[PDB]
Amino acid sequence: AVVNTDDYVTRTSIFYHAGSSRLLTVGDPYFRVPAGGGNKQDIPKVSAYQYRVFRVQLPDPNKFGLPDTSIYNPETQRLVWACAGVEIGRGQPLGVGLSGHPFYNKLDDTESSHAATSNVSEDVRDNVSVDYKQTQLCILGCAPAIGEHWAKGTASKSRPLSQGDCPPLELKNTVLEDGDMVDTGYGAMDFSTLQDTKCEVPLDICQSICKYPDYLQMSADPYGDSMFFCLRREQLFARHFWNRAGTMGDTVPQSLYIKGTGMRASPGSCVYSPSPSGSIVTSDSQLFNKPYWLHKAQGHNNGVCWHNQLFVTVVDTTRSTNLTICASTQSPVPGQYDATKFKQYSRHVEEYDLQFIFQLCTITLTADVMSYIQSMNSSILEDWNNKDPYDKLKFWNVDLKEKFSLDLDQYPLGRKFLVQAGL
Amino acid sequence: AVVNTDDYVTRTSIFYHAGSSRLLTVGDPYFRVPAGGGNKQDIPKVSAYQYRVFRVQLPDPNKFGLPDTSIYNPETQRLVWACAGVEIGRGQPLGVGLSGHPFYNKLDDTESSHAATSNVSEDVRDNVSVDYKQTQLCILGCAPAIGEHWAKGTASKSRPLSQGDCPPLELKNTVLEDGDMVDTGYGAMDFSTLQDTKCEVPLDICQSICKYPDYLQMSADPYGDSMFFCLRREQLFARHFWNRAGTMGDTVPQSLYIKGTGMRASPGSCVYSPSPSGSIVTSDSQLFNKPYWLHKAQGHNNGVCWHNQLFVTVVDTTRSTNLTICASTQSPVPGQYDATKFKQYSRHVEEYDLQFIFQLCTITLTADVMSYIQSMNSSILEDWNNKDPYDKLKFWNVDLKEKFSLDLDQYPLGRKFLVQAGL
Amino acid sequence: AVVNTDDYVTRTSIFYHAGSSRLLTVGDPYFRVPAGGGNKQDIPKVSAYQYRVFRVQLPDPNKFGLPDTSIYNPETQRLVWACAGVEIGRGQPLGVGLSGHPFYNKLDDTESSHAATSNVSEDVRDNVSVDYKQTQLCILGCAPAIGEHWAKGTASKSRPLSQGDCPPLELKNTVLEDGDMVDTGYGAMDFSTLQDTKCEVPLDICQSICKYPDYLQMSADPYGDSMFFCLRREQLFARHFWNRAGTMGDTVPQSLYIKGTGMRASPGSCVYSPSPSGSIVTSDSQLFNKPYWLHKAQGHNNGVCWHNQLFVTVVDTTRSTNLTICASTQSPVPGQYDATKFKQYSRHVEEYDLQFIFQLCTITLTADVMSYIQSMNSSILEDWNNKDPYDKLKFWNVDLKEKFSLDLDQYPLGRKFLVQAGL
Amino acid sequence: AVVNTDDYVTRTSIFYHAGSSRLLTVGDPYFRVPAGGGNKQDIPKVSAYQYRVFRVQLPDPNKFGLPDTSIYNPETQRLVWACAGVEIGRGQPLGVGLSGHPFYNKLDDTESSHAATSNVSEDVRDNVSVDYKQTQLCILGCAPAIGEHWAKGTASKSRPLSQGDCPPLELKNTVLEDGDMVDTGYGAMDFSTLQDTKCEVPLDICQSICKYPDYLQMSADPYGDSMFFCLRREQLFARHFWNRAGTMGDTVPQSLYIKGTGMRASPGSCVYSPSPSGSIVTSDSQLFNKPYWLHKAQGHNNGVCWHNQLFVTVVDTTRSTNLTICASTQSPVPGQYDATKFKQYSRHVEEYDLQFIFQLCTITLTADVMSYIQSMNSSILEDWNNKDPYDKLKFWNVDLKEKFSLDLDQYPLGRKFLVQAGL
Repeated sequence: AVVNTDDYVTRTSIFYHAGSSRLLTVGDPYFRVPAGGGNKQDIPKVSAYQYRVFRVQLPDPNKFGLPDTSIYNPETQRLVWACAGVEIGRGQPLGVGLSGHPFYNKLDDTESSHAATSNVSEDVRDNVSVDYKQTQLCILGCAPAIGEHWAKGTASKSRPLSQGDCPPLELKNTVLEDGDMVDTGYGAMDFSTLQDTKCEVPLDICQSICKYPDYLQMSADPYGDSMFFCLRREQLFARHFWNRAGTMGDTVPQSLYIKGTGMRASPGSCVYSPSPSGSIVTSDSQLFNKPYWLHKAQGHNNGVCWHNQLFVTVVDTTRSTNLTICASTQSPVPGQYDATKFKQYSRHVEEYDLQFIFQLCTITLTADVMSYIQSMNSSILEDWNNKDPYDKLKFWNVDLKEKFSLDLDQYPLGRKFLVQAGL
Repeated sequence: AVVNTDDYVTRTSIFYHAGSSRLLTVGDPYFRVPAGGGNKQDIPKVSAYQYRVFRVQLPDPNKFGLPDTSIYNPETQRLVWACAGVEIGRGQPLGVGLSGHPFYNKLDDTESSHAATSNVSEDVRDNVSVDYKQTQLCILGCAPAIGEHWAKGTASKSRPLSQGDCPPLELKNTVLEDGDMVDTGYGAMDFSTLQDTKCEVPLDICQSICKYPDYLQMSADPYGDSMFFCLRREQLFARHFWNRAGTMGDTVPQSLYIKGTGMRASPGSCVYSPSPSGSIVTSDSQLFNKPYWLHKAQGHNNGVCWHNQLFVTVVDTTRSTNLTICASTQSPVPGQYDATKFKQYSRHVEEYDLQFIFQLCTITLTADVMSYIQSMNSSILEDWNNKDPYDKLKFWNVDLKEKFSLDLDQYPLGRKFLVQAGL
Repeated sequence: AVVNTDDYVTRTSIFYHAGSSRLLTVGDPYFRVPAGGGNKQDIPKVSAYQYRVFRVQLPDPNKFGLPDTSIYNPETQRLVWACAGVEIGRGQPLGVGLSGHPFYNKLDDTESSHAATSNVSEDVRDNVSVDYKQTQLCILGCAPAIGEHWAKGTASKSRPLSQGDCPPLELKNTVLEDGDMVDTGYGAMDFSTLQDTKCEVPLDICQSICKYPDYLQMSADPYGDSMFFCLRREQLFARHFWNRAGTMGDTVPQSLYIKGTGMRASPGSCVYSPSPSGSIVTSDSQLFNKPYWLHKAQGHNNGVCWHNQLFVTVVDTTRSTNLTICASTQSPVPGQYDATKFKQYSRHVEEYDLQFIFQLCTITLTADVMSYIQSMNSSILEDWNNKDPYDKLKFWNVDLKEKFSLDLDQYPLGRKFLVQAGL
Repeated sequence: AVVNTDDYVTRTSIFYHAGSSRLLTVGDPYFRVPAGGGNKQDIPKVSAYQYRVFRVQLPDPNKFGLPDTSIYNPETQRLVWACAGVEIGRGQPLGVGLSGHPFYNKLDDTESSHAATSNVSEDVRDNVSVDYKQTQLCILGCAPAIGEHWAKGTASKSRPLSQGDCPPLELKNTVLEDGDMVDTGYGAMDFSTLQDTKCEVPLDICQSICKYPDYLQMSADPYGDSMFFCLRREQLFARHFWNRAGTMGDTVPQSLYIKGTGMRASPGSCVYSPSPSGSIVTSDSQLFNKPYWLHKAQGHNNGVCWHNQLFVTVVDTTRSTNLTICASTQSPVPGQYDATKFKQYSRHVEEYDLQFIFQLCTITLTADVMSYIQSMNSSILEDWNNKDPYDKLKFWNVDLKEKFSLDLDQYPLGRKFLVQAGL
């Protein structure tokens, strides 16, 4: 049996505030631009449609200088940091931005085509763009969060798969790392392994894997270190309705229609998919830039930051305006306009700021307490006397060991916290 | 340690009302028209998409005639104005207006073009207009507010930049001055220096700089003189999707598609940008014409107007109707219509009215108090016994020195203030 | 010093109800049809986009017969009616209607034209219609309400203005009379004097003045007789984006673009203006048909109806369905359809009903009281012992001298008033 | 003086529940199909846009069997039924459905026609449809509700009207009977007499009369029997904008425009009308399927059902899906598709269910009581000891005489009724 941390973790009345300076990043919104071809050094893929996963490093409160080192007895107890308040701050202005593909596989308009449409002869790909579904989410935990997505199932050795037949889908769980993409409205899947074409969705996801947090799985998590705070708000609508070019894998039953003559004798493409679009983006339904205080978590772990770590996963597509930058080829910049004589670039910016209020806690080490903590996560006891299990995954590392302060009064979130408290 | 003003600044029970008469201004909404053409004396650029910054000049409460000069002792103390209520009034009726450019760089409609598109030949710029993002914001402080935008980063000496290459962006902090443009939906940047074409965005920001208030930075500001009241509401959505004409700066990765034959053998314009548009503008979500009382500021300055100044920054696009004015060339105005024979003009108007309720305040000057005010901002002690740090910036000056009154009962916000106070 | 009427006006516990029968009016919605050409007597211009100013004549309470004439002493006091309850009842069903111009000066669609466009040769005017911005407002006072609008400023003698040049605008206050146009979405101005074309806006405002209540000025009014109850709610959005034909007044600066060759060598029309449209009209946001009780007015006059007058200003575009009526030229009405053989008419209807609850009040005339009422409005004392200052202006006159009743229980608003009262 | 029924009618603690089984009806949505042409017996016109007026027949509480007939004294007093709760249940799923006309008189698109339009030659009428305005209303009383609508005013003898001229409109009051049409967006008028064309509006109101509840008249009604419970919710917007073909009746003033040359020398159609459309229909705004309890009526009659009758008026366009039914001409249904070989039909269904809770009441007959009931409606006293005054009008007759039950516990509305009562 797993137990509420309030049972073995005593809270003190000591609170510190801690905050990243100003995280910022800019890059190409669609893909990375390999280093120095034009100008030195790689241009990262910075998209508004990708998870930002910050791994916040807290100072180990045991090897740390307390206001008073007579809060506990270093002989029978240890110290943990407990999260009590957060505010993901967000930088640029609200905005919208498109994503597109030079050869999007769009047969024709099946929304209300004037009449029939083109021949399914051969390359009828068109250049299209689309504003993706709108999403905002934010998760906190002392272990990275989990997402799910569909992938191409492992080919059975008993029944092999002839090339061209449709593979079986399998749901995969995986850790959400900084930089993975979100569901933009074409589902959470592995586009790179499930669509051979490379042209069924916009360039920024075309060869990527769109994951969606596996809320179900993380709620069930027995310990709940995965998420102890969860905020989500998404919305979207079908803007346009389209056909997919190609031969039909699954043949349309004959019992569902009546044959015609000519090109109407046999059914056309029946694989539809609409372009998504989130509608209005408004500051009414802004989820961030407000402080939220977590008083009692959902899971058994009540915001206790084991290992003095804390993961912050964020998705915010409400600020996705893509800057268009164009320079000319000629130096003097001729009084005569010539398209060719200008180079067009696209860049996306992202600006966060993280703020927190952490509460000092004590853990009294006794027989069963240690045996429990033993079962739960042996490494916990180990650091209190190395190889980290997250050393393979990408995260945006934010070190806050040199950032804790005791006068909450001097910081925004801190003053906010002091109000909410009474004094 | 910075301290709350409520520690060293005593509040009296004296309240004054004060108010600009009626500020008004009219002009061309897209650019200024200089001295000459048929009109003597220059016509200003008056658009809704520009910050209005008012520098409100308050009377020096020391050199002032009190209703009783026995509220303080002019030997040990000094007087300061604290702000306690505001109402920014707005004048014309709600409405909407367009911004266009004669030669917008719009390649083609990548939302759902009927089919393929025109040739990347050479001059395909079209005349387009767009209703910008809708924004309302308002900020008060006793120091001008700060804004942020992207600019062309300084060219390194170690590694110069071949012409044509895309430059590095750099976020710049800058004071918001009356007249700067706001984010209209194509992001906050310096379009004059980042887009060589001069045809990427509407005439009115085409050669300008769109700043957005740096809310993050201002909150973090230690003294909190930049803003001690903040109100914002923006909203927008993507109306149309378009390509940008020109050669692509960053080349589209080969692994992101499959080649075709002919014009489909190489990828088209991959730099997308949608025309923005704030949707319905309704009185329901109006932010102004309502009195708001500031009881406890967010930062450590609690609405103390040091130097008997106060800056009111404001953006409000909810009333951007542009009047169309046309005069004929002939005097009798012939009964035969002929386009050429009429001259079309475009004008915009803007009407504000500021009202405040100020509370008289005392500072007892003590050793530490002065050494504190000293460290905070020496000039404050100076004026109690010149060159102003803001004489280089543009502001709309509103002088209120001859407008303070004691009978609040005589004025709208005044009577409203009395209610809220109970009596 | 101006004073709250509560200080010199005592309230009784006597309440009367009063209501117009059922005001009603039908007419052509775009312009007046000169008397008797086809059929005897003028057809008035009845539109939903014109203000309706009702001048309600209440009985003189002094020369009136009270339930008990011992409520006051006619030797030291006088009687005034205080408003305490209103219900502007609206008749027809909610609906929408268009307004257009046979020759709207709409160059071309700068929203997203397929491409380039027609030639600025000559008369390209097309027949367009449009649903105006949606507005609902209601103002009570004992004086007509004030409107603002932009007019052609007076031509200076020192600096005359060459024909063709753009005149200067001047904001003009005026009284709002029954029948003036409201802002329909093209701004509040005098189209007849500012647009020589007579084809910039739809027929019904084409040659008229659109005014907008000058809320700013009325709140500032010292006595507050202009409006002591105010309800507004407007909303609208840009449906289409257009050019204006004509030659450009202000020349587009060269630094705002790059010249091209051919038609692209010289910028086209840069005078844009969108067709407005109020979106959905729903009963959810209906302002009227609901009783509103004024408990404490905004200004100093707390709904005291001096002169036993009360002006009711109302704009309501939520009900603007224009009936289409067509009669044939032939009597038998042939079984063969022929356009020319039918005449098409357009008629708009308007149905009001005003209800009120009034409270009898007494003013004890003493020295100062009289000298005050004297300064305020000398004519107040004169009627208590002629030429009316409003006899030039047009109002919808509603006589209610024969309509006050004491048994509020017998009328809708009355009963409602009784409920709110407790009993 | 009229008096609140609560003064002369005493309420018992007896309650009954009563409910129509399940009203149902199907038919052609646009017009009735005369009897047995193809298959025996008329196919009614059942549309979602017509009023359903249920005339609920109650049992006579006097000639009834009571649970105890010593509730009153049959010699001095009588029994009446008072309504105390209602629920109008609605059957099918929510949905939207069109109405059109094979020859709609729509000249051309005046919203934003690409350029100049077709020739006003002859017959340019087009097959259009339209989703009507969305309305929901409901009214209860113990007399039929009253509706208003515009009609062709009676032609004066003094000034006869030459054929072709526009007649005068008159507002007519009339009993809303089951089957009359509601305002669908083209106003409340008698289209059959005011539009000679027979093609200015959809087939289903084209030759009919659209009525709109006269809520003003009904409130004012002294006794209040017409409506003692009222619920409405409507909404709509203008989808498209159109011209009307025909010769203009009223000629457009010359001072409202400037002549052009050719086809622009003379104004075209200036009679505009938009096609209505109720926007989204959702279950959030649903009016019905909820119980509403009437605790105190608006008028003087407080739910008393004189004559043991009760009229339910209802309009609900939220469920207007019209089923499309097609059968083939051939028996086997060949596997080659041929349009002509199938017959298309259109059928609309409507499913209601009426539930009430009635309260038994007593009237003690005294002198004034009778004389009052005598003045109010003599016939009330008559039945307590024939020709009904509503024998000419159409209603949907719901006989509940055999449906009253004492154990509210056993029926839905009854259980809800108990809850609201406490026990």
